[PDB]
Amino acid sequence: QPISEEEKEGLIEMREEEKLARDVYLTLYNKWKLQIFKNIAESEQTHMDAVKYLLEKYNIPDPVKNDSIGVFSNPKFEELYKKLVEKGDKSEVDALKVGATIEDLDIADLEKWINKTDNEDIKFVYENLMKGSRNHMRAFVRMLNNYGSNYTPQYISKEEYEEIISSSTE
Amino acid sequence: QPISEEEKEGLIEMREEEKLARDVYLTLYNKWKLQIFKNIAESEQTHMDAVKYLLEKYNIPDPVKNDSIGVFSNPKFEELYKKLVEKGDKSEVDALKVGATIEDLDIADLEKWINKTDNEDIKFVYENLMKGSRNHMRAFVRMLNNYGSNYTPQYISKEEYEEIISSSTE
Ligand SMILES: [Zn+2]
Ligand SMILES: [Zn+2]
Ligand SMILES: [Zn+2]
Ligand SMILES: [Zn+2]
Repeated sequence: QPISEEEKEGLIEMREEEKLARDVYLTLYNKWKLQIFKNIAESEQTHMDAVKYLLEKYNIPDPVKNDSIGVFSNPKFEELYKKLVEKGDKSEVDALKVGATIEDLDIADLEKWINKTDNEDIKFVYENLMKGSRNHMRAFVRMLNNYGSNYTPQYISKEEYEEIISSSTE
Repeated sequence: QPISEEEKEGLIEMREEEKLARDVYLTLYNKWKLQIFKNIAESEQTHMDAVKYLLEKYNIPDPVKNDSIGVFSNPKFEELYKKLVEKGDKSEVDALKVGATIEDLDIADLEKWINKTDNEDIKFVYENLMKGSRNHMRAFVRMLNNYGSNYTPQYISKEEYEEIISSSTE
């Protein structure tokens, strides 16, 4: 029941991964003004706060030294932020696909970390986060459907992607 | 008294230059929490709005399609935003020097554009903006002085820099 360095590394990654979702969705909201990005950004702020509560619980240094949109300590996220906002700027459909894409990445990463921890505190937050992301994914894809488009998964398997989109809400 | 294409190009540049100041100062405020960046960011929002009123007056397409921090249509500003936030992240003194630096650039550019226009509407906004920037410059440099530092001008001349800092407020 003490936390391991590995479990700390997971929380540090997820704290900024939820920020990546929040910041890309804010940025795309300011561009396209589709309410889904505003709504889900707020949910990502909730998710960020959930990770932060665990960071504080274990007195782990918060990787978010600057809450400004686009700012990250781990450059994998700074890179993804730049990549994804450039793709999302092209059209409403490209922005919705970027939404699905971030949810796809986040679900895959949440599974990765869930599987490395036996910690009831941590597992619980991750499960809740994953339930959230599956709902975000369903929301983005349904919106892509309204535009006569769809989504091809990149990080999660085809099979898990189909199980997410063929079900209702959690 | 009609506006020229050249005068339009000036307003389009300044609209995003004031955004550059605003966004860098927001970003540095979120990092360092020095009240000067919050205070002056608000002034830059006022300046942004002043340019926007002229853009609307002449129905010039606003270059700001996305108000999110860090987002620019003219890449000279996207580049300066990245350069300057990286420099400002290093220390409080480096952030204050970045403040002075943006004010320096903005004053030089405002002089450039002021000198290309006979338009009373435009000249007036630019003069007001310049009075603002000179006040921001004095505020940043005084803060650098509190940290035992100072500022070397990059864009304006030494002589105009000395005339700004040796005077009181406008
Ligand atoms: Zn999330
Ligand atoms: Zn999400
Ligand atoms: Zn200004
Ligand atoms: Zn200024």
